[PDB]
Formats: sequence, structure tokens, C-alpha cells
Amino acid sequence: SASLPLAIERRPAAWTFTLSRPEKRNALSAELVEALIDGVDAAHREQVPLLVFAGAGRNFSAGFDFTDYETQSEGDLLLRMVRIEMLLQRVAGSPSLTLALAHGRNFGAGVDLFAACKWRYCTPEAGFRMPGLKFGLVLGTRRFRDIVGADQALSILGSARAFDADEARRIGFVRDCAAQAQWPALIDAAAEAATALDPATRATLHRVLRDDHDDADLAALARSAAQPGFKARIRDYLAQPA
Amino acid sequence: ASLPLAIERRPAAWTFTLSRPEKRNALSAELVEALIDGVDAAHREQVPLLVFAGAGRNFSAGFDFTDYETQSEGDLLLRMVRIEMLLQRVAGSPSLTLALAHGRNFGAGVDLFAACKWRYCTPEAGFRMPGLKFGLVLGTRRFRDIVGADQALSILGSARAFDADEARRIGFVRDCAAQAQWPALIDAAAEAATALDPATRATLHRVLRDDHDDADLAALARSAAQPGFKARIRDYLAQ
Amino acid sequence: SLPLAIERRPAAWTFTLSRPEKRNALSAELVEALIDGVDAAHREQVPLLVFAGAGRNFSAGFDFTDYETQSEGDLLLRMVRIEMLLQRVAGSPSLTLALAHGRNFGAGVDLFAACKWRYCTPEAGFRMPGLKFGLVLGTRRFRDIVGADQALSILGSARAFDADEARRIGFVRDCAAQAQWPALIDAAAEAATALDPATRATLHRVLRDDHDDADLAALARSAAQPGFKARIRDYLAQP
Amino acid sequence: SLPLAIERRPAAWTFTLSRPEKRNALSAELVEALIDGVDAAHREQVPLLVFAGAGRNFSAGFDFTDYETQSEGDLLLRMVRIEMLLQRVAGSPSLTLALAHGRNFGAGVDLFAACKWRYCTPEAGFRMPGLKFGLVLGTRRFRDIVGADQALSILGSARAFDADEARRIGFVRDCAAQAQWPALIDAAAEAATALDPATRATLHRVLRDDHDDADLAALARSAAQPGFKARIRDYLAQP
Amino acid sequence: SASLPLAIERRPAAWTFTLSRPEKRNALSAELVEALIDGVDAAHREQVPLLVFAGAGRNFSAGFDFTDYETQSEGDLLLRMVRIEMLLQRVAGSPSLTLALAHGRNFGAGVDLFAACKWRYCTPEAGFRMPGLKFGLVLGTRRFRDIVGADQALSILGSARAFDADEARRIGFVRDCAAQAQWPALIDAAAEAATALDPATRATLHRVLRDDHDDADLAALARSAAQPGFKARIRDYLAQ
Amino acid sequence: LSASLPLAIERRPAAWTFTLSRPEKRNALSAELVEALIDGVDAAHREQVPLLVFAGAGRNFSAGFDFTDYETQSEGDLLLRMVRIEMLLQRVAGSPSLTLALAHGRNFGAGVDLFAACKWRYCTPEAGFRMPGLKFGLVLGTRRFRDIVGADQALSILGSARAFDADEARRIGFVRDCAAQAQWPALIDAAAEAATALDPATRATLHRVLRDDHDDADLAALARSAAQPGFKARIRDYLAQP
Ligand SMILES: [Cl-]
Ligand SMILES: [Cl-]
Ligand SMILES: [Cl-]
Ligand SMILES: [Cl-]
Ligand SMILES: [Cl-]
Ligand SMILES: [Cl-]
Ligand SMILES: [Cl-]
Ligand SMILES: [Cl-]
Ligand SMILES: [Cl-]
Ligand SMILES: [Cl-]
Ligand SMILES: [Cl-]
Ligand SMILES: [Cl-]
Ligand SMILES: [Cl-]
Ligand SMILES: [Cl-]
Ligand SMILES: [Cl-]
Ligand SMILES: [Cl-]
Ligand SMILES: [Cl-]
Ligand SMILES: [Cl-]
Ligand SMILES: [Cl-]
Ligand SMILES: [Cl-]
Ligand SMILES: [Cl-]
Ligand SMILES: [Cl-]
Ligand SMILES: [Cl-]
Ligand SMILES: [Cl-]
Ligand SMILES: [Cl-]
Ligand SMILES: [Cl-]
Ligand SMILES: [Cl-]
Ligand SMILES: [Cl-]
Ligand SMILES: [Cl-]
Ligand SMILES: [Cl-]
Ligand SMILES: [Cl-]
Ligand SMILES: [Cl-]
Ligand SMILES: [Cl-]
Ligand SMILES: [Cl-]
Ligand SMILES: [Cl-]
Ligand SMILES: [Cl-]
Ligand SMILES: [Cl-]
Ligand SMILES: [Cl-]
Ligand SMILES: [Cl-]
Ligand SMILES: [Cl-]
Ligand SMILES: [Cl-]
Ligand SMILES: [Cl-]
Ligand SMILES: [Cl-]
Repeated sequence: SASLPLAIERRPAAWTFTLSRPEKRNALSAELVEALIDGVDAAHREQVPLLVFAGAGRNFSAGFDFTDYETQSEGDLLLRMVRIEMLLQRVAGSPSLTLALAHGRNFGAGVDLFAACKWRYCTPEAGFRMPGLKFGLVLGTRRFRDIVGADQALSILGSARAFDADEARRIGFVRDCAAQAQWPALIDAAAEAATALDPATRATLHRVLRDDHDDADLAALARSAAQPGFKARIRDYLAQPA
Repeated sequence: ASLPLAIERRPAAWTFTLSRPEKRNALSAELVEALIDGVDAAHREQVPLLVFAGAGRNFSAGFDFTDYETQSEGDLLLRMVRIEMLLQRVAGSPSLTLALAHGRNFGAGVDLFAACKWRYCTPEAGFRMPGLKFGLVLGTRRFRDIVGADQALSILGSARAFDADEARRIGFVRDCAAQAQWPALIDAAAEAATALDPATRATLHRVLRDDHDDADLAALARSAAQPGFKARIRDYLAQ
Repeated sequence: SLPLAIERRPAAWTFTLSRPEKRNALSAELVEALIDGVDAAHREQVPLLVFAGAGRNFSAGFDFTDYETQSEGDLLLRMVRIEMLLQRVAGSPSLTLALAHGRNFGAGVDLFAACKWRYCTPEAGFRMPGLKFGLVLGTRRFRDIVGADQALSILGSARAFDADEARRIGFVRDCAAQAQWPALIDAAAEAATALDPATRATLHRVLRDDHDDADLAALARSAAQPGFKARIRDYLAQP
Repeated sequence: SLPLAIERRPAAWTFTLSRPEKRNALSAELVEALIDGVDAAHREQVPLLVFAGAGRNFSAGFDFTDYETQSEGDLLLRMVRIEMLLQRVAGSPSLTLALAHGRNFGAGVDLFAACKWRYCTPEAGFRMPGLKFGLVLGTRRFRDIVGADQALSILGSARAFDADEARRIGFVRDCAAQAQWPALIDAAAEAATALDPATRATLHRVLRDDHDDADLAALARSAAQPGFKARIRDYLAQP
Repeated sequence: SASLPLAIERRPAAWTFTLSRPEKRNALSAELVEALIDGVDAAHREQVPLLVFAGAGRNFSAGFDFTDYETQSEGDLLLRMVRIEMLLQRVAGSPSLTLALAHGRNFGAGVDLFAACKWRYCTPEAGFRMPGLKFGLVLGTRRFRDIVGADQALSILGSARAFDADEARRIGFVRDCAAQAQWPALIDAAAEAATALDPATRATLHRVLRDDHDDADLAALARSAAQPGFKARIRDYLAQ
Repeated sequence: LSASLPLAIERRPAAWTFTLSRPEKRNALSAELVEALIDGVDAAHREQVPLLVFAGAGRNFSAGFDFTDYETQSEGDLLLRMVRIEMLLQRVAGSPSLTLALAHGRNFGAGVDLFAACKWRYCTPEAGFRMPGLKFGLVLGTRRFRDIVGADQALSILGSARAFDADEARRIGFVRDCAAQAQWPALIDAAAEAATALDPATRATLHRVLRDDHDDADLAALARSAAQPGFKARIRDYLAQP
């Protein structure tokens, strides 16, 4: 209880959530997910105009932390995936404007957290992969579809393949590519856009714009991770060469 | 040590008998998996009629809380998800489904009963879905669809018991029937189930059903995944 | 001799099925006459549409006379047009009243079901046996009236039900002898004209559970499955 | 003199409509007072909201006093605020209880209908006449309570109904003399507090048929039609 | 009255609705909105294949007319906004093909009227802004999103900002940037497309293609404009 | 004719290839061909074939509904054939298999809709497409087309009941890319690999989750349009147009 896997910088127009496990590729431990949920909930209570998501170290996030998954039960793993989806839905449906800034190699729920944010930028060298369908996981699927279209989503998710910054830009997954040196200016621009409307009107606008399939998404996640043999499917995937 | 489930296979019907007499037919993970396996097998074979009953003194006491203190929050979530996956399989069955209740029934046990299309109980039977007392949202909309939003709020809102007479009044059971009359009900049900060709029976059930499976599973998952689940169970089990 | 008689008064049009030597069975001609008549009434914004049958009954439904000489496609088309008729009546901005007597079958019962005010003679009978030959017609609209439990029992066994059972389950408002019928029509004409045409249309729209597309799709699928004529043949042989 | 009294106890807030010389008619001020009070209760997560009327009745609905000095826009705005209040009550996380007596009209009946537990005195009456002047207010909520059949009967002829009919059609839980009202409030307070605040909220959300947007849209279209004030004038005119 | 705030040219294939308050930037008074509703209803009854919308003078439309809003009640303002949304829904759901031709600087409900038309063109120098969210108004939101996508809708609506003709073309809001010299040829093409199908089939196609969220749109509009303090929010915005 | 083979089926472990084989009739969909396609697609679904490939022998993919003996057929016969076509299209569009279509030549109506029902869609640079059925009141494939190309482009094409070429098809996202026939074996191999990247159950779930299901609305719209009295006369008038 003395670590800080999530750093939160609070300013009047913006809170910045820095995933802070840089020796573990910002992988989502149960502790980090719970910290994110708490932070996001607090920001919604305080009607923070802009939430910024970033990662310390070499990347944004490698997604689910598979360290010691062998010593966790099938139930333990299901709970952690459910809490991840609950987090993603809170970020996706936020009354705050949300901004994500990705760099390095990003994976799974890490990419989904990025996807849940409305303004999305990455470094020209950044990379993304959502490989979970290889072990039967159905996470972030419809949200990714809503962004890039069903054709591109099938192409990418169906073969559980990587895609780079250029491809991410082409398919509309990122607004633009931007070096880390340009990130402070992007945050300022996002802060200005977020505060252009009052909290109640901003929340209403977000609610009106969003395609809400939260229940379908959570059901699909729950079913996928609750199929008997989840742990074995993970084991098989992690033993695979690429 | 006997198996927690007995399955009997006839041409027109399979009977699933819950058999945990020291545990009030409570749903262990093993029993739920046995039921899922059994119902899945029945569906592959297109068995016209599935019958659900309990050996001993009741239909079912729902989730088995034995040693819940030694299971993780995630273990308990998974078992609850698996129960809902079972309920949805039974509720959406292409087979005709019949449930026969007696004694005192609770929680997921009552929900399993509710998931069946033909529902009968002894005149002395009782039911309670107390799960909302520990924040659990299980079977809520399916119960609403049976009894109406008004009766559902009356019963679930206070998480209270109801007896066979109220169950009949509100449409929760078609009628009451003593255990001695059950083999005859099963025969009437098997005749009903084979009155239409299997594809037509399947179509009829699909056409009639109000499908909110995703909303149901999402609400279940959210409810059981809130931090402090075990502690809420603990507090309920004390009162 | 035309198969349909239409009486036009200012507040009400009365559609009298006029094939009393053929049990008022729905030939393609009768169904088109009905569609044309109902469409005309809708253009005129007639407050009340009344449906009745000359002779011994309301209607025996689909006319199976010479079905063997009609193609699988001809039969599908006739069923589709029946459903399009039923949807026009069910969704009418007019108030609708149906008056049944004698023995009534299938699409005949569905036409009756599509009307908002439903009355029959104490001796009237109803049967919807279409599921016996795989036909899915009027299923959801019947469910909306009597509830999924009662619809499953009646449709899933294709049983005939009487006026007493019809009243019990809410399928008719009440039983009334043919002598009480003109007063019922008068009462309906008054209720129909109690609101202005635009507001009446709005109320009907706001109150209705619309699943017209799901119903037409299910009908079309059910009747277009290869071997339709053969399923009808096996049915028409039964007990 | 204020048009609304609010009594706050630990488990309940009681909103007493307090315009007994004006039949508790809903002025713009009373509607806003009700909205502010209901919003405050929602922020406080009060288990139970009780609605009652001082004097001879529960409420006579929209206050048509000096409507001639109101523009059509003024009337639209007031109707919109009424619907917003009705939707806040109907969708409340609190248990809601309404206790009616005397003769009640329009939006008054709709406020009553928005509450989950509804009781009236043996001599209480109800009438929703707004469709006579083209108003579409509370229509679907009333339908959801009594069924499309009874809703059409009552709303389609914009007719009165007494306590006996209200009980028969499920519009009230029971008829109860005012002497029995303190015990009913106590029972409602017990029922409301049987679940924790978050769970009670989730239950209410899960059980409710939410068509708030269709309801507000229908209301707005009805009251924004050119000539709406003139239709009111015609309906209210004294000869 | 004797003014003609809306001119309607009628031809067998097409009716052209010219907004004709060029000294008031074609702003939508209650009278102009009612004229438009009457005209669009008449066209529906008469099964006109193509409806063309254009503005006289320097622009298409400046949206809601705020002249003497101070002397109108909060209710009067809600009513006028409700009528505008009802108009927009009638245009958006029209069995006719609809064509809008914009120029100059356009605002609010004027941009929404433009958006309600299926084929849309503007001059290279045209500008658009939907600023109403600055005073809490929720008008045309879902319809704009359906055209340009949630991402671009948020980029524009989230800061209630202007966008020019180049941006409009990029985001798919207009078919092309076309000078008024091109407009006769474009109307000709639209009239040809409109009459390619019979009236019943054209109506069916339009219904099948449209994402109908009319009730949610009207509810969101009504709630936004009925919030106590509406007139004051308008006052604040106009002062900026 | 029982000795004829209007549909050739090639069966391999990862892929079945359905080759429409009426090259003297522009691969037009007779009742027999539609029934053969339904039978074949149903069999593949039972056998959980990872990939279905659709192709046409001769000069094209398919000219849609075979009008050859329409005068000798009743209104009911024509309705039934159209309904069975929509049932086929819905089976293909909702397939748990990955689906690939390879178009060449001039294609029409239900032929273009069969192509549209497939997830991976490629055509030669010379391929042409037209869905003219709205000219005779037919409402077939309308919503699925809209879902692929967007309401704007769908209105531009269907509102005029007009042809569109391969360039336009690529531009609007109707085809993944233009590819000449020499590149087709490699595309099929790539498709088979993509199809087998996930296990059968997960593949089926991904497709289910990605798809916008409006099957009932689609079949209702089709049935209404083709059941309107005077259908055959509308067809006659359209076929007389020069
Ligand atoms: Cl670290
Ligand atoms: Cl962990
Ligand atoms: Cl385990
Ligand atoms: Cl990088
Ligand atoms: Cl992950
Ligand atoms: Cl993943
Ligand atoms: Cl959902
Ligand atoms: Cl799923
Ligand atoms: Cl394992
Ligand atoms: Cl035991
Ligand atoms: Cl266990
Ligand atoms: Cl017992
Ligand atoms: Cl339980
Ligand atoms: Cl429970
Ligand atoms: Cl009793
Ligand atoms: Cl929930
Ligand atoms: Cl008359
Ligand atoms: Cl006769
Ligand atoms: Cl015939
Ligand atoms: Cl009789
Ligand atoms: Cl029949
Ligand atoms: Cl039948
Ligand atoms: Cl439907
Ligand atoms: Cl079906
Ligand atoms: Cl007073
Ligand atoms: Cl007032
Ligand atoms: Cl009284
Ligand atoms: Cl009122
Ligand atoms: Cl009223
Ligand atoms: Cl409406
Ligand atoms: Cl002017
Ligand atoms: Cl004005
Ligand atoms: Cl310009
Ligand atoms: Cl404006
Ligand atoms: Cl605006
Ligand atoms: Cl809507
Ligand atoms: Cl809203
Ligand atoms: Cl050939
Ligand atoms: Cl043929
Ligand atoms: Cl075709
Ligand atoms: Cl076509
Ligand atoms: Cl659908
Ligand atoms: Cl249609």
C-alpha cells in the first residue's frame, strides 16, 4: 500500500492519469485497475473537464498483467477482466472530455483504454495489438468497431494482428501522430475544448453523441472469460512464438 | 460420495434431479457445471422436454454458501456468472421446460424454477429471492416478465418470501400439485412438447420470448463484481 | 356474387365476410377485397371499422379449396397478403370491432384478434392450428393479448378454445348474443368519435406494441420453407 | 402562503400539495416547487417519497386560471415542466407512494400514476380528459399500468373512473380509508429501507419500462400544434 | 401579412424554397418557420420529387431570429425552438429528395436546416457554426453526428466552433464546394436522381436508409430549452 | 435438370469454394441455383468450415435474379424465389465462417447483394455493379448496402438505381481493393489463414458481435415490396426499358 502504480496530477481544467509501472510495461494489475476506477470516479464527482491518460517509461500500457496468472484462480482472472471492462465503460461514457497519449508498444486492454478516450494521439513509432481473441477474450470489440468500422475491425481483430501509427491514423484510430514534445500543447488545446461548455451541457453532449452498447459489451466480455478452460487458453497463447 | 445431479433419459424427456440432501440442493460450482453440461447435451439431442426437480426436501436453496469465506471475490463472481449462463440456457431453451418445486426454495434455486415455462409447486412450497439484500442482481427482469413490474417490486423490493398461494395468484406457478401427481404432469408435459415438430417448437419459443440476456448478464456481473461482495454476503448471512 | 359486403355509414364501415357456403374462408379474392376496403376506409379516416361474417361463422381462415393445384409460391403469397391485411387492421388509426360466432379457424381467428374491441356469441369457438404445419401467423399479436404463458399453451398444442375460455384469458371483452350486437356497434361508433381523427390516430400509435417487421419476417420464413404444401397435406389428414 | 409543504423524517419525505382553495391545481410555481423538492430528495437519497393533497382532493392537474393571459408558448413550457416532473417521479430511486382522495384530474392523475404504490379512498375519482383538446400526457405510463385495452377504453373516451374501477384495473393497490394511511406509510417506509440505497436504485432502474424520450416528444408535439390554446379555450368555455 | 419571407417556386420535378429575409441574414422568425412547415407539408401531400433549399441575399440562414427575444417569454422561445425541430424532422424524414445550397456565413438552426437535406453543397467561401451549446441548446446534435461521425461531431460541437467550406467537404458535410454558377447544373442532376424512382418506392428507400431518432432528438431539444434560466443563458452568449 | 451442375463446390479443410456455374446465363440465380447455394452454405455451417469463397465461372460473378421464364411464373412463384434469395443472403451475411467474394464482369441485383453479404470483397479493375430493382419496386439488400457504404453513398447509388464501377466501389468501401484474377489464389490463401487464426467458437462470436443484425426488418421490407399487386407488370416495364 506504499507504491504508486497510478500518479494523478490535478489541475482546475484537467487531471492527468499517468500509468506508473514502467518496469512492467504499465501492465494492468488488479491494483492499477482499481486505482484508475477510483481516480475516474473521483474526477466525475468533481466534474473535471478533461481527463488525460499517459504512460510512464517506454509505453502507454501492455494491458492485462499476466505475471503470476498461474497462481490466480479462473474466478480471480474473470473478476480482473470484468473490472477492466467496468473501467473502460466509465472512461468511454465520461462526462469529461478524455485524451490519451500513446507511445511504444501497446497491447490488449492497454489499447482498449486508449480507444475509450475521445481524443487519441500517438508517437510516429507507436504500435498497437489486441490479441485476446487468440485465447477467446472478447474485450473492447464493439468500441473498436465503432471507431474504425466493422471491415477494419474484422481485419485487425480477426487475425489478432499488430498495427502501427500510420495504419492507426489511416483508419481513424488516432487523430494524428505527435512527438512527445508536442503533447503539452495538445493537452492545453484539449483543456480549452473541454471547458468551452458548462459541465451539465458537456455531459449531455457526450451522452447524446455516444453509441451506448455497455450491457452487450459487458455480457460478451463476461461470457468469453467465464468459459471453462480460460487459464489453459491463456497458457497456450503465452507459449506462442510471436 | 454420490453425484450432485441425477439425469434420467427417456425418448421425449430428460429429468434433471438436483441431489444434494445435506446442502438443501444448494448450487455448488460442480452442480452448476453438471447442469450446464446436461442441458447442453439435451439441446444437441433436441430433447422435446426438460424436467427439473429436487430430491429430498426441496427444489433448491440457490447458491451454496458453504465455505464462501475460503473462496476469493473472483471465485464467487465466476460461480454467479456460471449460474446466470445456466439460467439463460434454460430460459431460452428450444425444448419445453418443466420445473416442479416443493419445500423452501431460495435465490438462484427460485431463478432456475422461474427459467422454466411450465412451473408447478406443492401447496406447501415457499420461495424467496433475498440476493438484493447483499446487492446481487440475479433473475430480476425474468421475474418481472412473469409477474409484472408491480408484483416484482412488491416482492423483490423488500427481498421477501412468498408462498404457493401468492405464487399462483401472481402467475409464478400455473397451479399447485402434490408430489404424487408429478409423474402425471411430466406425461402431460411430454405430450405438449411433442405436439409440434422440433424446428417449429424451437421457432415458437424464440418468437414468444422477450430476450434481454445481455442486459441480465451485465447487471449480474456489475452487481457481483462491486468490491466488498463477500462482506455483503457475510452481513446478510448474519441477519 | 362478391365475397365481401361493405356497408358505409358516416361514423362506421362494416365489412361483412360473405362466403357463407364456404365458412367465410379467405380466398385470395376475399383477402384482396378486404385490403382494398380497409385501405379505402383509411384514406377516408372512417372512425370505426366493423368486421363480421354472414352465415354460421366469422371465418374459417385460409381457403384450402384446391390448394393442391396452387404452387408453393402462390400459397406463400396468399399467406403474406393475409399478414399484410392483419397488420393494416391491427395498426389502424380507426377503432376496430370484430363480432364472432360459430366455429372459427386460423387466419379467421387472427383477423378477429387484430381488432381492438372483440366480442363473440356464448357458443362461439376458436382454433389456431397453423403451427401443426409449421405456419407462424398472428403468434406475437396473440401473445400480446393473452400473455406468453397462455399463448404457449393454446398455440403449442393447437387446441380449440370456447367463448368462456376466450373471455377468461382476455381474448374477448365479453360474450354477447347477436341481438346485442347492433348496440355494441353503436357504443363503438361513439367511443371512436369521442376524439378528433388526428388525436385518435396519435393515441392508437402511442398505445400499440409494434413488431410488424418481426411478425412478417417470421410468417415469410415459416411459409417459404421447402415442402410447405406437403406439411399442409399431412395436417389436413389428421384426426 | 406556499403551494407545497414538505415534511422530512429520516426514512421519508412527504410532499403535501397545499392549494386547497384551488383544488391543488398545478400552477407553474407548484410544479417548480415539486421539481426542486424531488431533486433535493434524490440528492439526499431519501428511501421513501409520499405524495398527498391537503383539503378536498389530491390534485385537479394543470391550473387553467388566467390561461387567457398565457401565450401558447407559456402553456407549452408549463406542460413540458409537468412532464419533466412526472418523469423524475416515475424514474425515482426512492420508493414512491401516493394517497388520493376526492376528485382528481389530468396531470393530477398523472402525478398519482407516476408513483409506484398508489392508494385511494373509497369515494375517490379520476379523469384524464386532455385528449379532448389534443393533449398527449402520461399516455404510455398509464398504458403500462392498466394495459393497452383498459387505457384505450379510458383515454379514448376521456372518461371518469371511480375507486372500484381503479382497483379492478390495477391503477390502485387497494382502496383504503384515510384512517389506514399512517399504517400504509409505515409499511412503505419499511419496504423502502429493506435494501441499501444503491441497490434500491438499481432495482428500480432494472424493473422500469423507460420510454421517457418518446413520452416527452409526444407531449411536446401535442402542445406545440398551432391552435392549441384555442382548443383549450373551446374545452374550458362556460356558456 | 404582405411580406414574402419564404418564396416557393413550383415545378413538376422540384419545388425551390428560397429563404427571403436577406436584410435579416435569413434568420428564422416564428413566421418563416411556419411558412417552411406549411410548404414542406404541402410538398409531401403533393409528392414533389425534389425539394431545393436556398437563401436570398448574402447567406443561407443565420438560424433562430434573436431580434426582440427580450420581449418574448421563456415559453415563447421554447415554442419557437420546438417548431424549428419539428420543421427539421419533416425535412430530414422527407419522402422527397432534398437539396440544400449554402453561401455566406451560416449559424445554428440554419446549419441544421442545411444538414437536414440529403444533398448539400456550399460556395468555397461559405462558413458554418452551431454555437447553441454555449447557452445549453441541444439542437440537431444526433443528425450532425450521423453525417460527420461522432469523432468529428465532438471536435466541432464540443467547443461550439466554426468550420469553413474546406473542412465541411473533408468531413463529408458537403458533396462539393461549388460556386453559384454550378448550381443550375446541380439542381438538374438532383431532379434527375429524384425522379429515377416512383413516389412510393422513393419514400420507402428514404425510410429504410434513415437512422430515425426523432423522439430522442425532440426530447433532448425540449429538455435543453425548458431548463429554467434559458433566456439568461442566451443573454450571456449574445453579450460575448 | 438433375444432370446439370449449376453450382460447383470445392471442399478443402480450411475452405469451401462455391462457384456459380451458369456461364451461358451470366450466372443468374434460378430457383435451383438459389436452393443449391442454401444447401451448400447450410452444410458448411454444420461442418464449421472456416472460410467460404464465392466466385462465378465465365465472364461474371452473377447477374442476379434469372428473369428467363418469369412470364410463365405466377406472382407467388416470383415472391417465393425472392424470399429464398433473401434467406440465402441472410445466411451468408450472418455466417460464422469468414466469407470471401471475388467479382468480375458486369454484376446485377441479387448478384451484387450476394457479393455484399461477404466480409472480404474483391473485384477486378474492370468489374461493374448495379442494383436496379428499385426501378420495379424491389427492396432487396438495401440496409446491408447502406451499412457498408454509408447512408450518403447508398442514397447516391440506390436513389438513382445506377451502376457503379470498380474505382467507385473501392472509393466507397464496397470492395477491400481491386485485384486482377492472377492475385486471387494468394487472396484465398490469406483469407484461409485469417479464418483459421481463431478457434471456431471465437470466430463465430467475433462475427456475431461485429454484425448489425436487421434480418427481420430486411426480410419484411423484401416481402412487402415483392408482394405488392402488379409486381410482374412492374418487372415487364423495367425489362422493356432501353
Ligand atoms: Cl514498475
Ligand atoms: Cl493482480
Ligand atoms: Cl482455478
Ligand atoms: Cl514511441
Ligand atoms: Cl489485455
Ligand atoms: Cl485483446
Ligand atoms: Cl447494450
Ligand atoms: Cl456474447
Ligand atoms: Cl489451468
Ligand atoms: Cl449433499
Ligand atoms: Cl463450489
Ligand atoms: Cl412441500
Ligand atoms: Cl442464490
Ligand atoms: Cl436472489
Ligand atoms: Cl391461502
Ligand atoms: Cl447494471
Ligand atoms: Cl354513422
Ligand atoms: Cl359462399
Ligand atoms: Cl384463392
Ligand atoms: Cl354461435
Ligand atoms: Cl389459416
Ligand atoms: Cl393458425
Ligand atoms: Cl419488428
Ligand atoms: Cl423467424
Ligand atoms: Cl389555496
Ligand atoms: Cl402559473
Ligand atoms: Cl374521498
Ligand atoms: Cl391537466
Ligand atoms: Cl389529461
Ligand atoms: Cl408524437
Ligand atoms: Cl429582410
Ligand atoms: Cl418571431
Ligand atoms: Cl459565399
Ligand atoms: Cl439557432
Ligand atoms: Cl446551435
Ligand atoms: Cl427516438
Ligand atoms: Cl436529454
Ligand atoms: Cl449456363
Ligand atoms: Cl427458376
Ligand atoms: Cl435481382
Ligand atoms: Cl436490385
Ligand atoms: Cl430487424
Ligand atoms: Cl417495408
